[PDB]
Amino acid sequence: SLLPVDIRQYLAVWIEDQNWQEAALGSDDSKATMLFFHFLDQLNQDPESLLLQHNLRKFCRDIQPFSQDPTQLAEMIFNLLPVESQQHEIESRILDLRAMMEKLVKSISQLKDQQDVFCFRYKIQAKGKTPTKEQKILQETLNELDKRRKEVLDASKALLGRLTTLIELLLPKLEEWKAQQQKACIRAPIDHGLEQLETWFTAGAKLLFHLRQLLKELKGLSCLVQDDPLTKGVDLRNAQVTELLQRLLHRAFVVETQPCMPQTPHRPLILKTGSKFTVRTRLLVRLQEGNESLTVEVSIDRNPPQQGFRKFNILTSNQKTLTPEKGQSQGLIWDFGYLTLVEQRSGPLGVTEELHIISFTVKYTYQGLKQELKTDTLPVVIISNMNQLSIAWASVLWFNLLSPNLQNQQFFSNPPKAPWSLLGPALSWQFSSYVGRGLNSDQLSMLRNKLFGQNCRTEDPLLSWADFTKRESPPGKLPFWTWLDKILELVHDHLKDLWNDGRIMGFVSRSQERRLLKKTMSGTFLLRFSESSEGGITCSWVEHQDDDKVLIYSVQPYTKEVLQSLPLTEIIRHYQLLPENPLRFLYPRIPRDEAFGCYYQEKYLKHRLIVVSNRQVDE
Amino acid sequence: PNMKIIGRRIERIRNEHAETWFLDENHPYRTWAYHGSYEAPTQGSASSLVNGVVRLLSKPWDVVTGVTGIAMTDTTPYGQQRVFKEKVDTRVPDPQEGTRQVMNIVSSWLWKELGKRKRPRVCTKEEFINKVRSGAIFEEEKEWKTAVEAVNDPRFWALVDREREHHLRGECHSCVYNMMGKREKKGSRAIWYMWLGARFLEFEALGFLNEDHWMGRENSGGGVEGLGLQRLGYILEEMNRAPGGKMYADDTAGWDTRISKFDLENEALITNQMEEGHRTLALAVIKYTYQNKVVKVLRPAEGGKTVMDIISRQDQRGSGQVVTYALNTFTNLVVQLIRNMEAEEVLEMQDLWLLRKPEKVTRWLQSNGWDRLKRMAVSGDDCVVKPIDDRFAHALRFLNDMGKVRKDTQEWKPSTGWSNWEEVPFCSHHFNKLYLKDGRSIVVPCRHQDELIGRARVSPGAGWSIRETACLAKSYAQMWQLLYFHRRDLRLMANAICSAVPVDWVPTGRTTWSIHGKGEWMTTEDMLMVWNRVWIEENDHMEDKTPVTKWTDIPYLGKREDLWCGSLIGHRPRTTWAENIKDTVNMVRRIIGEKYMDYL
Ligand SMILES: [Zn+2]
Ligand SMILES: [Zn+2]
Repeated sequence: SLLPVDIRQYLAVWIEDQNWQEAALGSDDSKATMLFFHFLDQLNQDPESLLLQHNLRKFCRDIQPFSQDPTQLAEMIFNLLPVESQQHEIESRILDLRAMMEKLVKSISQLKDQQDVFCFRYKIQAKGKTPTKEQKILQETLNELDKRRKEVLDASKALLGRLTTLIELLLPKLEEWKAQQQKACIRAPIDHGLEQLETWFTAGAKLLFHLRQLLKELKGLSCLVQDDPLTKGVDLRNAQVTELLQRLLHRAFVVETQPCMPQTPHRPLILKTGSKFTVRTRLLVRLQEGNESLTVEVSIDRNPPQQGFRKFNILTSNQKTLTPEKGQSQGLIWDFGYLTLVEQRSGPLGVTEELHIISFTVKYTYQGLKQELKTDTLPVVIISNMNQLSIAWASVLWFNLLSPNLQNQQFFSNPPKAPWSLLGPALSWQFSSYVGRGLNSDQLSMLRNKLFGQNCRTEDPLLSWADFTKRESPPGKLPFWTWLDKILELVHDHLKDLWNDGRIMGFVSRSQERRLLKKTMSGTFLLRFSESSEGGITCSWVEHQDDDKVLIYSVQPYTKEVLQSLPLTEIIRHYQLLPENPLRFLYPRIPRDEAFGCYYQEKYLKHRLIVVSNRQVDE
Repeated sequence: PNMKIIGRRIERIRNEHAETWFLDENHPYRTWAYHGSYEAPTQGSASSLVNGVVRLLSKPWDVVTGVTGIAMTDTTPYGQQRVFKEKVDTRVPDPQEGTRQVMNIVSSWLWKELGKRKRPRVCTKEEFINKVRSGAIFEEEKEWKTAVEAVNDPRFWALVDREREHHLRGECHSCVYNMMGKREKKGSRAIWYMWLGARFLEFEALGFLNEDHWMGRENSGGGVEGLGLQRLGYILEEMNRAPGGKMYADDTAGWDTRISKFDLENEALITNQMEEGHRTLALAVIKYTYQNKVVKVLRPAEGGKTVMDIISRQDQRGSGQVVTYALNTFTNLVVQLIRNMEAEEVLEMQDLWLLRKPEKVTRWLQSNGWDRLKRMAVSGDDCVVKPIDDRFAHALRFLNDMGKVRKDTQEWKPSTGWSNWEEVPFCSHHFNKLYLKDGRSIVVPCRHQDELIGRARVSPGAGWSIRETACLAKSYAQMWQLLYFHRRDLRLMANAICSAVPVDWVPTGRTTWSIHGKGEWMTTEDMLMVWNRVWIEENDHMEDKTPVTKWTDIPYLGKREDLWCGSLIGHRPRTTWAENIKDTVNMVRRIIGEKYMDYL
């Protein structure tokens, strides 16, 4: 510690028992001065151990200037009383400059009184009938005022520097949250919220507006009775604080909740014409004048591409008004429901491959400061029928997983390839959000082999947009995304609890299926998703009939047409094949009635065969 | 430097600190005599200790610099060295031969006149035991705790007798000055004072000047020693009655620093009126303490450590000598007489070089001298004269040749006299004549409010304990009640502080340092009884001794003059302070105990 307060241990009980934090500041300096007096009262073994007895005296003199500013001594006592550490830095800087703001307020409050006593004593000297030595004492206290106001200007600049650093820290945090929300829209498991950013932005804004107020108060006082340079200095400080305030309010207006139809909460940024949707904008600066409401105006495609791009207008209204009472109750938030979209009756990209951007504008005003805040949502796709809901979702993912620039509506005119390191986890996120379980490494590697093949010697392969939505997947009559989406729908609607408890392998290759079912007892079966039929689950059990033979029976895949009137657990419960049940154990070694017993409720089919020769496989 | 006089002292204080003894070659002393140095602990502070009661009861004045900058005194070795370099390390050119001759004639005549009715005498120990108060700052290995303890101990008096025998044998081994500098903002002063025994030697040798009132107005005509601030205004008005020009109250810039070897030479002329043994003692004190002296002063050194230097000088005057005030008053009387003679054209410019007809100086002195004395009031370096005409304004040749240059005035510009005796400065005060409800007159001291409050805010640092602070605040409040009742804010603060401090207590001391602060406010007696005793009962200028009835009957001075002398009435913070005076006095009663009387 640079400050000298040695051997705190002797009077440690005293200092530890003291009320330093209460004496940091308060309604009465009297408590701090009482701490001073009784501290001195306290300050009053071998002599070699009593050598510091002299050192004490030094301290007892060093704090003599603190008898003029007792809050300074009490403040010394009170202040002396890792992936994300940036949160702590933000909060600590905010607290620091709040304390500095209190000190600056005290400085202004006493400078006003000093100027008032200067005027009160200049009136008398001007009323003197002599108009000379006391005039120079008056000029001396005037020079003291000049030095004080220079100190005030330097303190304001020291505040501006730290506030600038705080804003330069705060804005990147908000952009990081924007990227995290972009990931969260496409079903990534992220828990977030603008509450913390609200507190940070609002602390910064409150202190900026407070400084803006103090500068005006200062200027009015400063003139006393533009001759002083305090006018120019206050004007410069005011220009600077206004620059910082505008720089903050620029990004303080964001879209808290992206537009999403209430019919489909799971999939945002897909909007059907005529169907209402729900957007939500928030102003992170929770500062609102209690006498005037704030209105947000909505527009669609402010800068439409100049190409066959369909035009779209808004039915009903394009405004949300927030009264100050509601703004206090719920924060400065505009939640747009009942927003409907309609095409204006009047290229190579499909209907689901064109992107639209919904923008919002506010005329914000607080403490005389006015500014127009503008922000727009993530790009959106507009469908004509719900039968596009699936494929249109493939347009959302591919953007929010790979678009660098979010203002790119020409994204699918030249779509980039999705690396597997990004696409795999997203395919996992889909299941994770929509249904209980995600995708583990085995099923993800199965999908990787299905998309790229076992030969791929390139780490993190790139999947083409055409190979993801348009090119068909070889084993079946469905492209990869449509097939996986129908699988997701099948799991959610008919296999949710089965998929949650891990009773379903799901994505295993035919070859891997045989490899796993070779070294198991007859009657062991898997539940895997059919790569040939659209949205179908198939069951495959192995049987050994000869020393060299291992037959793998499979069932014709069960789709929604069968599972709507007969659950899969009941089919496994009573397969009744010609007549003992061939499904004896679920892989690896769980009894068939045990792995599905909890799903059984109280109160034909077709098969296929693939024979694996034991020894020709053993080669 | 006459080493045969200071050598033993230098060597003794060298042997006291021989481990760190060294001879610095980078000392900033140009007019003094450097003899060595030694490391010493740092002392003092960059700012004085502030009283709690005053700061909490004078909330509005926290903003005006007039009561704050006065407490911003740094007694740290850096400030002490700066004050020494600026104020003390100066060299006065010797006056011309005729000037010194005139000085000798006037000084001899004045010493004879002050002794026409008085005879110098010894001063016993009992007198000194009385005068000592409840520093004893020793400079060598024999050290004490306080002066009242050392003065009652026999070993102290034996240690003093040893040095007395040394003075009788022509040697000197203990009388060493200790200088403490004090830097302001301005009026930064250096303080000299020897240890208790050397000052007692000074006392026994020369204190008859003080104890026998050799500088009193009765015996000196021009002096004012003994009179309090409650009578100097009467002195000034009675001076105003006499015919002549304006009244002049010029101040000498660093009076103590300007006293030459010839001033001390002409002050030592009083040795011709003392008995032979008294003469031995007093001549020893003069030549081993006044005309030859060694001082110890701190100076900052490298590494944060402070080093005390042992320095020596011959022709100057210290501050804490037992008889420094009397000799200062004497020399100032001689100065004013010489300037009067120059003004009346008795002394011309050619008498500066060599006084050709010295009788013209004696004749004047015998025909007019005493009269001029009656037309002047001299308290040490401070003085107010009323000459026979205004030629006194431009009688400057002998004043400047003696080195007594005037403060805040060009060297050869005529002085400015006051036509109104209620505006003339005397002892940092002016004096105003105000009337009671009986129509009777009262001349009363007054000064600016800012200094009166700032001097009340400081604490010596030896009264750090809260009890000391409270008792000293009561001292200041009752001093205001007795001397500055005519001020609105001071009356309010006095009635507030006396109500905040417990009534049964006794006040500490140190309200003022002027010899005119007699200290009648240090008693628990009813302050109105003290006021009546000082202003009506024992007042020789008050004929009708009819008493007053209460402080509500005490006259404030006029509002306009009050506002002019630093008042704050009518100010919004002042009015809010007066309104919340009850809140503040009750909050100040708290953190102490006890406020047994409400004076509001
Ligand atoms: Zn001596
Ligand atoms: Zn006055």
